[PDB]
Amino acid sequence: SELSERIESFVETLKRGGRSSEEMARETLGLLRQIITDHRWSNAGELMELIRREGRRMTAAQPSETTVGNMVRRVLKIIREEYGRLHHYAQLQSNIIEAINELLVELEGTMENIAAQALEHIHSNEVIMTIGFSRTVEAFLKEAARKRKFHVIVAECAPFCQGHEMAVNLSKAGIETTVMTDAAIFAVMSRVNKVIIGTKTILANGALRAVTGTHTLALAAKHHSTPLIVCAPMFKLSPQFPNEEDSFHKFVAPEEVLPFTEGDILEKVSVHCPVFDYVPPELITLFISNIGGNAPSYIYRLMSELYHPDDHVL
Amino acid sequence: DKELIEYFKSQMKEDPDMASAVAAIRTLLEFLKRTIQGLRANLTSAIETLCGVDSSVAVSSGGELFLRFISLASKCKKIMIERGELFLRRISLSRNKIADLCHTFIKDGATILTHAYSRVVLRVLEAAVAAKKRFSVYVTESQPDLSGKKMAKALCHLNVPVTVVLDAAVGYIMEKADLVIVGAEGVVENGGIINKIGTNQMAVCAKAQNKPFYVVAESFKFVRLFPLNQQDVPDKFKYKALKEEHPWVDYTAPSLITLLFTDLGVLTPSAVSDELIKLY
Amino acid sequence: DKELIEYFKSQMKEDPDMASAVAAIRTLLEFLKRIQGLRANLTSAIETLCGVDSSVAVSSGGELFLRFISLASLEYSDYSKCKKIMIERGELFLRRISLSRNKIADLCHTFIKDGATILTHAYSRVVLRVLEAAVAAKKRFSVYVTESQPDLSGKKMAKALCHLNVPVTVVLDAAVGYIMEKADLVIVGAEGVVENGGIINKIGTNQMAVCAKAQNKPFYVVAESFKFVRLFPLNQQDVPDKFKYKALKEEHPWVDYTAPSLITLLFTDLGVLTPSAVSDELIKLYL
Ligand SMILES: O=P(O)(O)OC[C@H]1O[C@](O)(CO)[C@@H](O)[C@@H]1O
Ligand SMILES: O=P(O)(O)OC[C@H]1O[C@](O)(CO)[C@@H](O)[C@@H]1O
Repeated sequence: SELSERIESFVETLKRGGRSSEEMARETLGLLRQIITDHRWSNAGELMELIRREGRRMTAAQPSETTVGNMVRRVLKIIREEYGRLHHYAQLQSNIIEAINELLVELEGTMENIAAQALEHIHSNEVIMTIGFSRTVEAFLKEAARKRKFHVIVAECAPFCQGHEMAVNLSKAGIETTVMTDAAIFAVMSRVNKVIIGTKTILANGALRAVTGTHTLALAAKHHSTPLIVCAPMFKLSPQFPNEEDSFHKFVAPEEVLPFTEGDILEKVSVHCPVFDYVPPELITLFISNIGGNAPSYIYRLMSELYHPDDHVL
Repeated sequence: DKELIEYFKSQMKEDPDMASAVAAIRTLLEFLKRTIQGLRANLTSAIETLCGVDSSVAVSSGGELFLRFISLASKCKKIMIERGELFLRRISLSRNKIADLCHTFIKDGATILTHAYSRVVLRVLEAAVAAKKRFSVYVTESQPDLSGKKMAKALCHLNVPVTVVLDAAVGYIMEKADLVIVGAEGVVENGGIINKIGTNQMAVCAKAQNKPFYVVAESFKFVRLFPLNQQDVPDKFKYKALKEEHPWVDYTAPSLITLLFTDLGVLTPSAVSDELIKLY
Repeated sequence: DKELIEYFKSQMKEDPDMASAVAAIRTLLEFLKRIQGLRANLTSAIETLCGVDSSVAVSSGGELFLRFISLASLEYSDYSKCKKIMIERGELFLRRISLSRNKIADLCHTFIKDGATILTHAYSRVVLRVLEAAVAAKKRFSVYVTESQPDLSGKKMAKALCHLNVPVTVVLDAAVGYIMEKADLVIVGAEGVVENGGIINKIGTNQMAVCAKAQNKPFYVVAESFKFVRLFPLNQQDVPDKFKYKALKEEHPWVDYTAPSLITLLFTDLGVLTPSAVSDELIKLYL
């Protein structure tokens, strides 16, 4: 069928890596909406087994891409809460759809509601320092740049120099930007007033898996007591704790770090190149969500009203 | 009134693996088998006499939850014993849930450091070796009851390399420890724990080297105390009943604790407080 | 070669209050009384004396005496005149460290407030002298002492300190973090002071210090001049197995390294020292 082929198309795109995180969540919702429409299912139990199986294969496709797993769990919570309030229900197939639509308009407004709180956290003559290239943080820095005037230091992330296109994006909007070399984070930390970063994933204890320089960044921010603000919406909120059994690191080709033209020493040197870096929650100051700016120590509560505890493990 | 104490001692006798608070709940519920208006007055005397014979926090905490897990329902004595039997059925599965959540936090080839003796840390390691993880355990021979040696004799049967380190040598072997797993004797309202004497300096050393300090408590150990120092722990709990001080418990601040693996899911220390606010 | 060990044990016997390193100095000095092969004989005496005690103080206290006499040999050389300048210089060195504990007490007893409540580790003949001089200056305080397993030296100290009419409490070895807020200051006696200014004391001193800096209690160390050993540990593994071990599996190290960031001041023989200052003195004690 069209839907099945689109499911393995999504899974193989996840495996190979061929988009932003908000587009990832939007495509996941579109896929799961299709799954609950076009498949035949009698009651909610079979559909939860189906959604669980497909979420298991999309999660096992790329386990470090947790936006798809989060949106699978959000849809599962929606299914078991739109079936709870009706407790084979005929209108249930419609009801979940509407909630999914109410989720999809909760999305596409996540970046605006995070950007609305920019002026409350960025002041005139401020110096902000960021790391990766996250669309949430650039909209945050481009909504605060409409009124106030500040300096932003975009420390590039070294293997995939992606703070380059961030500082190109920010300098087009008139923010006076500085590109760093990622070795100077402790050097320029004395000047920096706030650190605003984005995440790949917010783990359930308030810790976060982010771009590979963010822990080396957060240690400097904690050393100089600079507040580390984290701009990240509620699809990036994953209910997984940082256990050693599950691997959260992603490792890419060493050609990003040590090129293939080095030659014979590549048979002896072990080059690694991870792309994600665990930041423990005691180095964090705030999470600017789409629903506010609450502390890391509140994140567990945001788990309980987003994901059911039976849906943590799929 | 007197048969209660000997029956509680019996419930110790036929199974030592069953926790002290669970023994208190069992003898309390069997006392409830034997006017029902103001029956909280009868059971409060039972709680006071049960905390008389055992000074531990869990006996005066788990028994307090059973004083109110039956009082959340407010003849009514039958629904009381039914809901209490459900309470006992759902705390016989506490250690298994804790083990299932916590053994995934031990890396393969790790080297944990534990404290005196606890049926929960022992169960966490028993589930971790049943998941084909391999590690080594450092256990402190905790003075004065020497229960570190009891744990290491109870854990050598699991074919784990266990070392009965000195009680003073925690700061020495803390750098040879990947993570610290202790079993709380009570979890106070701010998320910190009340545990066998020496747990505090295990934590303070651990945070000095950023070793994760994991606590594996249970749901009934959530007590409503809020200590601010080691003074604020009551003398009911500290003193079990050449000048010597000799407490038996001390308070560990919630900043020193990385995570609690309680019965009701993995919690940050800050996540403990509303889990006490919900029970009120 | 064997009578050396017997004489060292005798100096332990008829003088228990005398330090282990001073006993090593005395027996090695008598061995000196019995050109450049004599330096090799004294080095063999160091090896045989450290082989039977294994404290940091013995292999440091005797090792300064290998240098306090060889410094005079840099000035002049002889065959028997050098031996006599060696014995009149070693006697000066030995009688200049018989006054060490009194100098440490005079410097350190002014750091105890009236009505204070100190915390001390196992048993130090220097901490005992600091408190003995502090009660002789009409200060009154409380002493918390850890029993400090395995040899229970804390009970020996509290029995040796109850005669001073001081309220002394033999706290449990695990309960440092408990009573640590009941302590105004921490006084410990180092068994050796390493090159960064940190100390090597009986096991459990480290977690006494780590708790101290956790509550900003001042952690005072009362060592002596001959305990300045030239080691530079970076962790507890870097302490040699010579010093850690005197001999369901037991581990039992007997010493552990305390980082110099945890130490507030050292009350050595040669004045009150910042932990940084120790390093300079070590350079001066080895050029
Ligand atoms: O055996 P339990 O119920 O886990 O008790 C945990 C704690 O209580 C003690 O057994 C007594 O304090 C401690 O040794 C232990 O850390
Ligand atoms: O003061 P003393 O007797 O020379 O030794 C000081 C330290 O060495 C020990 O006696 C043994 O390590 C410790 O008890 C003491 O802290």
